Amino acid sequence: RKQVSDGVAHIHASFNNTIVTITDRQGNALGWATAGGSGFRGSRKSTPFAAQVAAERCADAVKEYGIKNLEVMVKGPGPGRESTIRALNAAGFRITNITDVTPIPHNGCRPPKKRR
Amino acid sequence: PRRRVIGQRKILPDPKFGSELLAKFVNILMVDGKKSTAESIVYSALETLAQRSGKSELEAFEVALENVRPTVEVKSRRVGGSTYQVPVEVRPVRRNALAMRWIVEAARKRGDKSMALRLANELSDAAENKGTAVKKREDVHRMAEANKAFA
Amino acid sequence: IKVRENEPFDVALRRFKRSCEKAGVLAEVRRREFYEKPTTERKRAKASAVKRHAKKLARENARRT
Amino acid sequence: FCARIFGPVKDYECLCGKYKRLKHRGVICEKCGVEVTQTKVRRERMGHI
RNA sequence: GUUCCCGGGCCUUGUACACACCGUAACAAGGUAACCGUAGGGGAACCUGCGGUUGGAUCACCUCCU
RNA sequence: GCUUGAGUCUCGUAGAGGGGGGUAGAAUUCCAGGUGUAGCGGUGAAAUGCGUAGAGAUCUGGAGGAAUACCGGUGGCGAAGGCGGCCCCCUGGACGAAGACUGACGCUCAGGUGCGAAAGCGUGGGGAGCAAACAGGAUUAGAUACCCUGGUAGUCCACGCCGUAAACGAUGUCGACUUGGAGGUUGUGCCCUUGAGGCGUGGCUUCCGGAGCUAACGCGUUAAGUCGACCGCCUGGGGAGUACGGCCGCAAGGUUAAAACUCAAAUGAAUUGACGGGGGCCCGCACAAGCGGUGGAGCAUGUGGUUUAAUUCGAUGCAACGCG
Repeated sequence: RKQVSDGVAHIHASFNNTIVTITDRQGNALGWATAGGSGFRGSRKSTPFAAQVAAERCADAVKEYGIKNLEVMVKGPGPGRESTIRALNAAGFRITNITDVTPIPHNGCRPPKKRR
Repeated sequence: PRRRVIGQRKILPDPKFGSELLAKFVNILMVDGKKSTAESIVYSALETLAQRSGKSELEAFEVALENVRPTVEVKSRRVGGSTYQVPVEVRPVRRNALAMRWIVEAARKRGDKSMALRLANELSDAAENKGTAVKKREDVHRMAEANKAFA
Repeated sequence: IKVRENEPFDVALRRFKRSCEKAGVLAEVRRREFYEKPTTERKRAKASAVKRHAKKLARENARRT
Repeated sequence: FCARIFGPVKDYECLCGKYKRLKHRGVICEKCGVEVTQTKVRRERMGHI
């Protein structure tokens, strides 16, 4: 469907979760894959092996669409960012270009808080 | 033990063939220190295995040794903190210290007849790829390929 | 930011991304502000930054080992 | 091309650079014997094997 | 072979200890670093938010370029 | 009367210095629309909540709100506190080449006046994020405590009040004097700034050291070294930097600031041990690879317990149990 070749795989790795959301350049999403939606609940989601399983659940659900020269738009340098882009280049994809499109804030608003 | 980089020592060669592969197999097949009593048995065993195989008393032992000699022995040598086995290519001197150890463990199992005959069975089985001898060698090899990503 | 290279890769090549910041601004906009913190830890960091140069001055005059 | 086998790369100049003093004469680099003398004499440095 | 495990030694870091390791909030990084100032609150220690300082601890490993 | 003191002008630079207003862009909460899934979130773990009323995720348009990654430098400004986009106007303070002068016009303090982070509150507006009181699930014998999801006060703009601190390089202030190095930051004069510099002079700040001080660590031209001028504070700890009173405040309190009694020390620097679920190296069959055993079985021996007319006593983690 959609007659798309430019599968824009938005790989966002928060901290304990690798949620990849394949879409179109327009925004017409195709679906997703996650290190937590495949299992691995715990410090296991924190591992890129789960992110590897993630890039595979994302390697599928596109065999009805047909992405070939795909664009890897990464944001969220958490658990993924490594064995996820490499998993796509190992899943049979000719990535035209891996993009690190990070519209970083100047820390305008105030962010959450963690480990104390 | 923290310093040894020493190899192997000397053993008395076999009083028949110029093969010390056979000479090590006797010291391992013996028990309670009786090597004379044990050596004459290796002879009455090596004959009937070669007799049931198809060749001579020396190649029917080396060709029957390749079917029971691994290449890998996986050992516990970690780099991080997880528990995994590392495929370790072993030295050629220990490779025999793997083959002529299970063949002995074969001569002490399988209640057939005399020792020279039960052994004559298990290595003749190895000569045709079967039995418990060659069986454990298969199992170690399987321990290798399942852990070959950790390098 | 954007790596391409038409054909000689056989690899992802995200080395300029890490050579940009990567965790640089991750570690700065992910948790509570706490305005003063960096200042103090750059303190221990700076004194230990002069310490290796103090080790450079500690290797040039003697070391007759 | 060695200072320990022959001599100072430059006039009273050690191999490692432990002696960048054109006053230092005789004192060797304690790592490897570099007796500091004029590098020009290395047009007369005779060694052996 | 020293990376696993039991005991031992040397060097080193640290202590409001040297009588010598109802609830843990400080002393090892006490496994949540400390104290002052302010408002409020809870059986109570103290905690939460904001500002400052050093009367605080290791910068040792695991993957990549010369 | 004269000048090495204070001070100003001619000629210039830099800056999270302050003040009023306006504006650019990203992210976030949320709203509408197309696509689309059953998980998102979180922690050592679980869970509250949301979900076919379609969340999280993606692209476009957008209104409140607070704050400026990278430039960032034990760097800069200032009495101090404190303070990081840009522009317009206003403007204080610091410093320098070469001259012109009154001629010590200089320093500081009780009563007094002014600034005062953040917070409390009154008032005209506000609420994205975080989040006192509190609610749910857990760690737990217990939670009003580490954690997460919500949430009133506060946070912000403008005017004021109580007028407080580790308001601390803990180093009061004006000034003169006292071998150097690595520097950093901002100007200036001289020589060809041919050139990334050489020789001097001021402000602020960091490290190692001599003189000297010191309990010691160390400070060390920004001093804790040497003097003069001015003020505050201390007489062992606790009581207590607190009650009440003068003065002040709508509220929370603030400033000046004690006693009875008891104890016989309170405190600081600096070291060697004790311990460490802190780091490094090394030794022994500790372990890796194998051989034989106790425990299931038989004989001899021993201890506790039990019992008996009595079935000596001792040892009774490793180091007692074929030991006496």
